[PDB]
Amino acid sequence: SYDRAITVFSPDGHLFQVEYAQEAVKKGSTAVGVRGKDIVVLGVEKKSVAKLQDERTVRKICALDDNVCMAFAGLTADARIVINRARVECQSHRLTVEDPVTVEYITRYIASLKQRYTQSNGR
Amino acid sequence: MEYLIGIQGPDYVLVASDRVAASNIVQMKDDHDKMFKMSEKILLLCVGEAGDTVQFAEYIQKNVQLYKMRNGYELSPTAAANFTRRNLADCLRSRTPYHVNLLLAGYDEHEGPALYYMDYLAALAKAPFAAHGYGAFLTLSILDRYYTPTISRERAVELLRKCLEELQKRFILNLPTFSVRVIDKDGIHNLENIAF
Amino acid sequence: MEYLIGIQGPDYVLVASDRVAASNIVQMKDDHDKMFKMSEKILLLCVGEAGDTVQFAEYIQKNVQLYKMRNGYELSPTAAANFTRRNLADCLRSRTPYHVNLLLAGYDEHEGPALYYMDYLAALAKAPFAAHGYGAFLTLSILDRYYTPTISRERAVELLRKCLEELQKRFILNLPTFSVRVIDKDGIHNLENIAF
Amino acid sequence: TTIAGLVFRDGVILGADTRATNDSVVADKSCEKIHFIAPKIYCCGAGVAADTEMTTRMAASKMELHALSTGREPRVATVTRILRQTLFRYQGHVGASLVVGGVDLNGPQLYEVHPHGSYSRLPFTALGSGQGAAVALLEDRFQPNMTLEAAQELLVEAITAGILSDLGSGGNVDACVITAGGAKLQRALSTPTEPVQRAGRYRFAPGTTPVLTREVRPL
Amino acid sequence: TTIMAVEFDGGVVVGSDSRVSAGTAVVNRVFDKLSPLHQRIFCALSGSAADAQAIADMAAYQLELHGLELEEPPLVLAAANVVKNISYKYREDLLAHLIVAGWDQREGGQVYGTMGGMLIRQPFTIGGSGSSYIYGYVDAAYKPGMTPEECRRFTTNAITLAMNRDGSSGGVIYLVTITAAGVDHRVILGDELPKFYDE
Amino acid sequence: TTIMAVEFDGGVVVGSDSRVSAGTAVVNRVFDKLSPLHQRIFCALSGSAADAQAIADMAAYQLELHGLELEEPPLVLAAANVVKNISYKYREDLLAHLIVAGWDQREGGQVYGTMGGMLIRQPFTIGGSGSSYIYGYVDAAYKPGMTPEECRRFTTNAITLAMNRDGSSGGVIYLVTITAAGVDHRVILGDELPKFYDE
Amino acid sequence: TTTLAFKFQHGVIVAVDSRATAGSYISSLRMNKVIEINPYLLGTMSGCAADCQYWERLLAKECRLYYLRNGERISVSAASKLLSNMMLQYRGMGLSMGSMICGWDKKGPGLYYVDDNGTRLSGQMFSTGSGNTYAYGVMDSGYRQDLSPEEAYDLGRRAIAYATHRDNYSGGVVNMYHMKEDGWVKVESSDVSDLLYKYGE
Amino acid sequence: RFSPYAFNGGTVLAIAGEDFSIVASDTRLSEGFSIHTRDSPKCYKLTDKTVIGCSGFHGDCLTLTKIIEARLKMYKHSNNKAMTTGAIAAMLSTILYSRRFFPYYVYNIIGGLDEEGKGAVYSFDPVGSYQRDSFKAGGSASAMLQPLLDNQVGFKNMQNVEHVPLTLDRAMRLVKDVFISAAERDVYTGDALRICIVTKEGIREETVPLRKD
Amino acid sequence: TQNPMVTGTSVLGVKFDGGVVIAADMLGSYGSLARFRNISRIMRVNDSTMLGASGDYADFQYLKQVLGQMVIDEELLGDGHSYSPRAIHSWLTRAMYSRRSKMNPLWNTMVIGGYADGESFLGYVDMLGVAYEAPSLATGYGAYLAQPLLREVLEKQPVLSQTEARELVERCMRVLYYRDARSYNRFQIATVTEKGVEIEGPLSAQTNWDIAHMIS
Amino acid sequence: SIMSYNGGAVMAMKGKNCVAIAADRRFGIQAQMVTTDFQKIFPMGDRLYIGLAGLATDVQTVAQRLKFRLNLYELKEGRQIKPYTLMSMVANLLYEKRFGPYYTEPVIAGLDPKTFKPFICSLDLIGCPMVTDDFVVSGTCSEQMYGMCESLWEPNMDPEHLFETISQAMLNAVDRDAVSGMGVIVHVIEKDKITTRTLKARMD
Ligand SMILES: [Cl-]
Ligand SMILES: [Cl-]
Ligand SMILES: [Cl-]
Ligand SMILES: [Cl-]
Ligand SMILES: [Cl-]
Ligand SMILES: [Cl-]
Ligand SMILES: [Cl-]
Ligand SMILES: [Cl-]
Ligand SMILES: [K+]
Ligand SMILES: [K+]
Ligand SMILES: [K+]
Repeated sequence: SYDRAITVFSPDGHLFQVEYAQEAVKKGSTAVGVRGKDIVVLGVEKKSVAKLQDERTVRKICALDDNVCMAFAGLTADARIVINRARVECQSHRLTVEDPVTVEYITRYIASLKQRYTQSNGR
Repeated sequence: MEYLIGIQGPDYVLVASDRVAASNIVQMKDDHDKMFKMSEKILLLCVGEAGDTVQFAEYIQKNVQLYKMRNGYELSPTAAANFTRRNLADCLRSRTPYHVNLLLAGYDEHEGPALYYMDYLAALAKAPFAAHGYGAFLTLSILDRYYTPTISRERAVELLRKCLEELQKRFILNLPTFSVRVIDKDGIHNLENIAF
Repeated sequence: MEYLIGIQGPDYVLVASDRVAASNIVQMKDDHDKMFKMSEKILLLCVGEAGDTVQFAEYIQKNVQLYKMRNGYELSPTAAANFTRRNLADCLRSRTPYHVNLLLAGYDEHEGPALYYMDYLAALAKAPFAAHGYGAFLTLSILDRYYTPTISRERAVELLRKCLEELQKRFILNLPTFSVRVIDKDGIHNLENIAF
Repeated sequence: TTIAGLVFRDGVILGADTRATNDSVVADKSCEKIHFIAPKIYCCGAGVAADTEMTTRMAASKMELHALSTGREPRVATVTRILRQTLFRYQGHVGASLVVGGVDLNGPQLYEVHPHGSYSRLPFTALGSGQGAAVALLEDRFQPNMTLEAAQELLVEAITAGILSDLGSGGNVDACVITAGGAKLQRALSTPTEPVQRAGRYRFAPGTTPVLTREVRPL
Repeated sequence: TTIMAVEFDGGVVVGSDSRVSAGTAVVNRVFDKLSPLHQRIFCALSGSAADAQAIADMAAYQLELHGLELEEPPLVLAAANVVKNISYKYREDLLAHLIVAGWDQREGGQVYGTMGGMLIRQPFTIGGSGSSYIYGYVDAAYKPGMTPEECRRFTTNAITLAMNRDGSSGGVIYLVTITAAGVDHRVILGDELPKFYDE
Repeated sequence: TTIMAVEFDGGVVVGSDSRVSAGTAVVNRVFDKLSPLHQRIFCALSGSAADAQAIADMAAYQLELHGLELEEPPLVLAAANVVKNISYKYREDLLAHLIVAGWDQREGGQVYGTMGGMLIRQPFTIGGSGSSYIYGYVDAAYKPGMTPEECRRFTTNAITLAMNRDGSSGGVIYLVTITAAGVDHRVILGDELPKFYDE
Repeated sequence: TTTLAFKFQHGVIVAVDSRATAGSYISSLRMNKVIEINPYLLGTMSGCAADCQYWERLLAKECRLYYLRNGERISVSAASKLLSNMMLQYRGMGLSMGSMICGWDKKGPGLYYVDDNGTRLSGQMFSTGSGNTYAYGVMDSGYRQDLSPEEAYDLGRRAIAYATHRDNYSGGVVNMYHMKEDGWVKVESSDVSDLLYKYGE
Repeated sequence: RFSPYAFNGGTVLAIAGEDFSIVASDTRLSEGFSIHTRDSPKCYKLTDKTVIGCSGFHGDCLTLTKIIEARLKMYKHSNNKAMTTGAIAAMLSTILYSRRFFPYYVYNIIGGLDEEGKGAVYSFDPVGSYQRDSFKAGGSASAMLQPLLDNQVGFKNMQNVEHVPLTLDRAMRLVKDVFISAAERDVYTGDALRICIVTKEGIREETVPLRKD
Repeated sequence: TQNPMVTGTSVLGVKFDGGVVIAADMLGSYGSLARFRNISRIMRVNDSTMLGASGDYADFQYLKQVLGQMVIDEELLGDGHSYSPRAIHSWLTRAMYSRRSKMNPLWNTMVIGGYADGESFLGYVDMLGVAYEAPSLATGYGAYLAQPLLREVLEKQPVLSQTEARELVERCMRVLYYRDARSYNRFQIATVTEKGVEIEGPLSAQTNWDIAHMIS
Repeated sequence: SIMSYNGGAVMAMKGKNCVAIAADRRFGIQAQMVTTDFQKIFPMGDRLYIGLAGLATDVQTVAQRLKFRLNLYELKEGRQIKPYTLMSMVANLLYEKRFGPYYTEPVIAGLDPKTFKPFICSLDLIGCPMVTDDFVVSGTCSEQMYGMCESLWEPNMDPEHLFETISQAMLNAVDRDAVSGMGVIVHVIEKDKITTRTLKARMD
């Protein structure tokens, strides 16, 4: 197995690999979410589809569970993994516990997954 | 010992299951549901070992739901039934096998109404009508007698009535209440529970 | 698996038995009588092995009848019960033992109402109330709860009602009909059969 | 159960313990394992207690009958054979291992007989659960033509060995001495353990026990 | 148990060991397994102690009566047959091999093996648990026409070796010699016992 | 199977029989059970044929390497230890007794028994099913300081007697003699075989 | 053992016996068969005592971890489900536990039955143990959702006491609990034999 | 085949008071019908506040006591304090259950003091089910010791006894009496009786001779 | 080991004033058959402790090399520390229980004699992990035959001289040879003292067979 | 166990010119109890009683078959039976079924007719007699009864104190047995009178 520390601390106290990943999201498509009183609404942009491309495939709004959905920005290839890992966790939370997933729990899982990838070897 | 039954029509699938949750010699529940919602048009009815049934049924249920989330569309009744068959057959020659007898009922937008029978050994067979449990030995002949592939929903419930009445008269076990549901074009509809 | 029950009052004995003749998984009869007339005031209710019950019950029945012919008077409930106990106990350490669980109810002109409980091992015990079968596990507590030695016949049938309703609700086996008879000063009286 | 037999110059001596165990619990702390057969013949019983008792009493009864018809002092060799054939008939189902010793016109004799019907004749033997301990002592300290007093002491020592070393052996040691002049049965010859003493008095003032029902029949 | 019988011109030699054992414990280290059926007939005991003693007693009884009816000392063949018959009638019920050897006027000193309820006459026979370890010895150490003393050495030797090898065999060696003149009974104590390779 | 190893001053003698049997049927009446671990080390095979052959091969392999690393002919003790170790590591899995005998400069001719995964050195050893019947023979027929030829007689005799008694032993006798000079391998055919009491 | 739980208008009540047995001998007669996970969570014990204690306490640990992480406490449904999965991990291994999970949550009063097999059910009434048949008998006859706390306590006592009378492996004292919107309250710990004499009159 | 267990006998008893705890046992170690040793006390010091009594398979008892001894050190290095009577009882439960499918054939009873200074007794089964109680007996003669304690200490089956609180003097005599009665009937009980008394001062041991047959 | 092959019978032990004495016959039995009548069942661990072993001989020889290496390893350090008789007993208890718990036991019953710090040591180790200390020890059939003799002498006289312990042991080997079918009349005597471990050569107990004539 | 099927507990004690005998009143099959008023102590005459513990059928059978032989004895002989003679009669009755025995262990307790002398004994299921000067116990809680009797019994007890001792011994031993209880019946036997008492035992 590949055992090399990818993300390490810098002399000034910075995690460059994490900061470069934050440069990748800043290059990503514009995504906005806003909570209302009765409903919640997401909105994604910077689509720039060549009109020669089927836009049904490149949709940046994904449903994780019956009551949970998400929008992303940055490396669209990376998103697919996180989305599908969250979708598996949605059904695992439904298997281990009778209750459906709370919005905070899914967010906590996605956050813990992203955190693990900053402190693990080889990735 | 539990009971399952399915009757497929020209454009619908009628399914029924007993509502008894039994332990040794006592009836713990009068209103236990043995049906599992997989999709908007798929139902899985499970019977067998006490702890093995629910764990297995929910595992498949959550994976069919996982497919819906990952793709935006639901599995076909055939693809769903073949998925449940694969999972059971792979556990057959293992240290812990699942002793579950199940019945999958569904409606496809292309193929139409479907009813699948499956062993605890994981042998899959499509049938116009099927029944699980010891009550099947008393009811499959009645089904053989009055079944036509062009049976109406009105007659199907009446045919189910004839089968459930036989379980009250001849079958040694007490099964007073049954869950009855119909799957078609519009989906799953909860129908009046048959009590005796 | 069958069911017997007896309730003794101050001047009467109420007895009830199920009317199911079961084979493997089917109910062959809805109206089978498990009561045996020994004398004008003696009833023997038998339960157990399929062929052993009737053969044993009738053998004792015919010997109690033989005593009546040879002497001009009938055996007392106690002497009858001790006779059945002797015959079963002597076959216990033999090549062919009888696996029969029985309940003897009678009325003596001197001692009064009597109710006897007996094992397949042939242990005899006099009880104010007793029950045989798996249903006894569900009903003996109800009997313990509401029984008083000064219970009236009107309340006794109502107490029996409470016990038989428990068998419909909790007991896994289907026992819909019961034979109900009362023994007193005037003899054996056939009472309305309790159906569900 | 520890039982032993010893042959000395003037006669024989038999020993036994007094412990009878039911399951792994002690039922009798004072039972007689030395059995009357003839005035000058005694038998020690180990095995199933009921079997040893009844087999012994049977032999004793037959021996009395024999003596009555014969009119002569019974032979120990006769007792041994009776026992064997009866025991052999039952194929070891009568759990009686016995030490039989007596005095004859033919002298003092010690036999051991097994529940299956085998017998053997010898100067000294030990049977039962504690036989190992008893045989050890006899093997260690047995000389032929021992004086009675030395024989008395050795037998006691042999049986004592079984009492302490074995769990199914306990109580007092009983000895029976058989000489041409007489047979002296000494119950409780030696008692290794005496605990009469209790520290607490568990007495109850009348009325402590709650009574629902009282009935008295005068005579 | 190791038992042996050897045949010579004047009569026979019957040998035994002294031990009976219950599993791993010995219950009698001094047991005479040589029982007389008659004045001139002896048998060697092996197998179940109870069964062997029971057969020995009956054989002696029947032969005693047989002798009186004929008013002649029983033939050894006759003796051997009664033992064979009892052993065979109850082969499943009785566990014993008895070697019967003795002397009669008609045929002299003779040796018979009754193991399993069969009848065979041999120049010499061995029986018991101990016999297994001496099969080789006896085959190499046997010569025809050995004198009484040569026969005694032979049986003593064989049994000694068996005793040392076998856990179920031990004690002292019991020896009898049957001749027209009478019965000679001798015992060999451990100190007297022959010595060979021990280690 | 009957196997034997005897020790003398110049070296050792290892003996075997020729038969392998499957129950009551013999599958090979001509089998050499004498396998060489090394130039001057031999072993005698008993037990499961497959297991015995499997151990023999591994022992020869390890000792071959052992020899090369030391650049000296392996000690017999060393040879015996490897066999003991393999037998002990898998006592439940492997059913074999191997007798290892040979010659080395340091301690001369030596005989080792590895039955059950133990190590013992003996003036001589026997193994196999046939050994039971010759325990008596060997104890009486053994003398210290027998010459090579005396040793050959001894092992041949013992095995011959065992072969005749034992159903699982038969065929011809295979003999090897290990000395400082070399290995002498000879076979004794039925006609050459020693004669004793047969009936 | 004998264990019962039922719910009515005023909440859920739980009653158990106090007897422990090894074969035919009585190890304990003071045995506590109720585990107080939380102020509003309750668990009963039947089957193998060690199996009940360990696992239900392990559930209790996980209920505690749940409360710390989200700071909201745990639903009864979720709690019972967790326990079910633990037994599901150890299948075919001969673990023996029959238990009920009691609580009050957002859904309301909660009662569940959990099994060593992994069986999980929700219901108005449950009884587990060697004497559950007797408990069911008295419970079923004399039960209505329209009960007063005093009447419910009567039924709990009554059920257990009669069960102990008939059953060899049930006896000792009746431990009763009441589950209220706020939390559980321990009603009583009354000797069964004394109750039975009182009922005898 | 091969059995991993042997029955070695031995009975252990514990009683709790207001400021004391008593752990008592016989000194007999046996196997089958033979006695291994007459000098084998089952009581063992863990701390100045807690004493353990093990009975059953001695092989398990020796290994289990050594595990507890090591776990007591592991705790005090990590927590900077001695393990409390209740904490040892809670720990023993988990150690016994970790062998659910290959159990210690062992009957443990813990006797000591709680954090308030009051007497505490914890009774265990071979698998790890435990609770606190006033008095408990465990082992081969536990059925002989129990009923007398139920009557005297628990005041059971008595009508007008004024319910006198348990003293050390009375409990000591109770401990002696039941073991003298048990030694008369149980074959595995005898030789000598060792009593360990847990108080605020510490552990004190006392020996009273028993039947040696 | 599931089924033992070559086995050794009872091993004796009793401690006198200023040391301990151990006895074991030189027999290795294959079932009932006496296979090897000149094999040592006793070893010298170091200069303070000794060991005699019953049961499977292959398992004894394995434990002989493991203990042998442990003493070698300790002597190499030369730090002024050595294994005490109690330490060997403690290790052996842990070794036997560990093998027992893995359901693959070493089929052995051990007697460990030792002398250290002016005190005599005698320890018992079973194949299941049963361990204790006693003034006198006897395994197998010795526990039924020789142990009753030792206890009865030690009751009347707790302290023995080396001569008294030797003649008691020789008396016990006499009883063992008479009553054990799996015994032999060739035995060794090992002794620990202030001077160390001393194992004496092939010994034979004096036997008397005069009771062979007392059956008529 | 076969004895464990029905359960039961029978105990006898000795005192100053008096004897006491007690038994539990339970009749039950393994899991459940059937009768609260089951009889286990049977009178074999005035001042002589037998208690029977074990299988309920054999308890009743032996009692009936012993009465058969007792009445014939009391008719052939012109006397009432001596306690030693009854012991030997039960011993013979039980041993006759050596290889097919009644599963009951009887307890004889009574005073000798004419000679006043107290007598207590217990027997095997195959009829082995045990005579003691203190107490004898039989049943499923043998160990529990032994533990009480050894601690409670005293050499010379008056009828008042003997009843209290034999009761407390039965009460607490039964409360530790799962297959014995539902009341305890005590008979105190004197020359002048016989006192019969049912005790306030645990009904669980
Ligand atoms: Cl006789
Ligand atoms: Cl005693
Ligand atoms: Cl033979
Ligand atoms: Cl050899
Ligand atoms: Cl071999
Ligand atoms: Cl409690
Ligand atoms: Cl640990
Ligand atoms: Cl370990
Ligand atoms: K859900
Ligand atoms: K031959
Ligand atoms: K919480």
